[PDB]
Amino acid sequence: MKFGVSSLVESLTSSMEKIAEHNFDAWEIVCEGTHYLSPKNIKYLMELRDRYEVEIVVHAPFSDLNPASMNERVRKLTVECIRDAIEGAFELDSEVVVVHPGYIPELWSNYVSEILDNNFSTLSEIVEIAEDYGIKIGLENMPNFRGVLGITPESLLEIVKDIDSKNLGITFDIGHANTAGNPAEFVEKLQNIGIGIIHVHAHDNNGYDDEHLKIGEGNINFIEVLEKLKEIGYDGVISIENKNIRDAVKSKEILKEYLEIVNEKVA
Amino acid sequence: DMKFGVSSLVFLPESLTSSMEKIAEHNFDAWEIVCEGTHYLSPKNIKYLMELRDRYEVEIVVHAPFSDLNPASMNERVRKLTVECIRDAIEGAFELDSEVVVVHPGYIPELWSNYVSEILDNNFSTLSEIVEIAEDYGIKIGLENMPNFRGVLGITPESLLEIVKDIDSKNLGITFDIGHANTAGNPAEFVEKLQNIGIGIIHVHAHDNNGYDDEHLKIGEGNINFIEVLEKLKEIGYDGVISIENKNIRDAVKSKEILKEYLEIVNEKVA
Ligand SMILES: [Mn+2]
Ligand SMILES: [Mn+2]
Ligand SMILES: [Mn+2]
Ligand SMILES: [Mn+2]
Repeated sequence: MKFGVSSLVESLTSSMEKIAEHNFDAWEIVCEGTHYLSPKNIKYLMELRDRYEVEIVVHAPFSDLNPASMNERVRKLTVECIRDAIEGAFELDSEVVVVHPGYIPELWSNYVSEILDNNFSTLSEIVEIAEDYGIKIGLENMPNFRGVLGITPESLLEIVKDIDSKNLGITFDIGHANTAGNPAEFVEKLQNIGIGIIHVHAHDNNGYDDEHLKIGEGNINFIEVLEKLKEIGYDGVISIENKNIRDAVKSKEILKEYLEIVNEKVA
Repeated sequence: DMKFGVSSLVFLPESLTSSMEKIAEHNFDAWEIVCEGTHYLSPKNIKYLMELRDRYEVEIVVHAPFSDLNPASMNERVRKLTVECIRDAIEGAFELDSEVVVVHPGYIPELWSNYVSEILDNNFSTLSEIVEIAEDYGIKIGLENMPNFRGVLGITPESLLEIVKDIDSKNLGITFDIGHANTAGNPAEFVEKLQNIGIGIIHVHAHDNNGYDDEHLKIGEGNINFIEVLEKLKEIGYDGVISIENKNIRDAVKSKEILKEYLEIVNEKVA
């Protein structure tokens, strides 16, 4: 069990050496904007992971991309952008790439079934690329918002369909799980999809909006959630997603305190 | 005088053939072809429409693709694909002898909530590129006001102005969507303000709702006062098409009769 930060906290050099001066076991680089996995950023990150020693997880680009689009060119562009992230991950010796499910476009709200086919198509094409590069894709459960796919474990199954691959699993977002139901009841079901939970996002909210609050500032029972993870022997990374560095560091300590309280129970 | 039209989506996602043969037997002055899915302006579709536009003496307006595209995107490739797709529509329009291509304002994604100014700049760049393409083809862009939805641009006239900025072009005006306006305010009061952007109102979408969702009901089923809207459109001398956007033909056809009836009444107000 290792703790990380999403660089989502702004430019890269501006955010990186400031994160590095703390004690996070892993960095989650989100492949967007100025943090994009360009050659320059790969080389910069490659040298940073040598001065220090940390694990890297990469978050694929997601913004203004729809894996589930009826527009074929939008789908093709989505695989192309996610290919950049997988390649960077490969170069970075990273082993996990986080990917978002798509959404139902307004024009095609009555054709949810065929929208799901689209997302499946794109995801297969992407998992195929992950297989070439020995990279695992963690499909991420989404916050409860109108039109978005993969809110529920059941809807995640409908995108995953019959994909049988040692390279497809789940990124468990605890915060998103709270907008849809009880975050502890997601663990069993998500672990039963593909290779199961291979990455975790940690943040808090009040069960309605994706607020990304500091741990404790919402109503998620994290103690209970850590229990379900320790139950399934989750050795991966718990990555923190907050609005600023200090809240993330406060989240770090608080969650490492709950891990203390968890492990002593097994006596 | 104002012409009445129907949008091709009253039949999406049917073939363009079945859609239009079904549309053809009703008596619309214009057809609005939305350049999406099976109705996309492909060589086969453009050639079919040309033949069909020679049998029926009708006017064609085209709606550019909008869906899953974002002209305001931080992602340059998404931005570029958006112009490529709109280029297709402008090119199809030109071959179809259309005067007007309808175009959508962009969207602010959650990730870039704190980049509004930069996002509008993006939408301005896209528009510039698209207007320039339009100028080469003798095509007019009708930038469409949007429904009242978090993150979407061009809901109000002043947000539309933030996309247009200083573009000085005989080829940029507004597509006035009445139903969208109703989700944001009084539809009749949009007319004056939209008429002041670029070359003014060059196309109109007519459909009804109860003031919150883009329901696309048939005229009368919501709470829009269409006499007022038509009254204000008359005052500005609007003589373009009024395009009905409904979910089915029967709604579209009855909307046509009700609006024609309302326009008759507006002419009586001139006493
Ligand atoms: Mn995510
Ligand atoms: Mn989130
Ligand atoms: Mn439209
Ligand atoms: Mn609409």
